[PDB]
Amino acid sequence: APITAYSQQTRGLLGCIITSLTGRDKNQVDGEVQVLSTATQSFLATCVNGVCWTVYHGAGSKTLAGPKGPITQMYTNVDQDLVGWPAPPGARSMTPCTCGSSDLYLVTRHADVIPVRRRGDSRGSLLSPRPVSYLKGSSGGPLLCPSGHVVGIFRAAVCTRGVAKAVDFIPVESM
Amino acid sequence: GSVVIVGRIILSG
Ligand SMILES: O=C(N[C@H]1CCCCCCC[C@@H]2C[C@@]2(C(=O)NS(=O)(=O)C2CC2)NC(=O)[C@@H]2C[C@@H](OC(=O)N3CCc4ccccc4C3)CN2C1=O)OC1CCCC1
Ligand SMILES: [Zn+2]
Repeated sequence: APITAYSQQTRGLLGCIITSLTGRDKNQVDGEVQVLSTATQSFLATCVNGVCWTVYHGAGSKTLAGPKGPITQMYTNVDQDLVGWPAPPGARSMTPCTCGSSDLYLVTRHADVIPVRRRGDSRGSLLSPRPVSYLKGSSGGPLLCPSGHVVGIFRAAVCTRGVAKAVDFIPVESM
Repeated sequence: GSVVIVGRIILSG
């Protein structure tokens, strides 16, 4: 699967503190994966079927800054560590996976696409182990099948003595 | 405060 990724920053920190306080986003949203930030931590979101989905341990119950004001969380499932907002116009939704393939590809905030082997509903193993510091801030990022459809979003790193060896994720069916 | 879209990840292939 020749899946690649490229990260584009659309905002600085000053513009982030300001847009955070107001709740009003002037910018035009594009893409399927969004890079999110509260002023103090940064993580990912994936738009699937109308909703911008991310992790609770990242977003909390916070509103998302939108074109015409703060967008309230329509969906919150603390049991699953999942939140969603209705996607702002411009944010294209990804197509949920069909092939039921077990060969997955995790997209990180650093625009890398990591091969992952599915082990259960919520579990896949990293074919190559990764440093913990390398994966931090990538929760909410999608796991894609070889054709390129969403099977879930990254939730937690499964570690073996300080090094990530597997990923735990929220399946698409859960959303 | 709100959560803010500060960037995006463009996918390909
Ligand atoms: O607890 C962990 N592992 C920790 C390891 C922490 C070290 C940092 C690893 C790095 C990468 C990892 C994706 C990530 C992250 O980047 N978060 S972030 O920086 O974007 C943050 C938003 C700003 N999530 C994490 O850091 C999670 C958060 C915390 O776990 C949760 O809050 N979970 C644990 C998973 C889970 C599963 C079911 C229901 C609720 C929950 C809630 C520990 N974590 C973890 O991932 O693994 C358990 C749970 C699943 C299998 C065993
Ligand atoms: Zn598929």
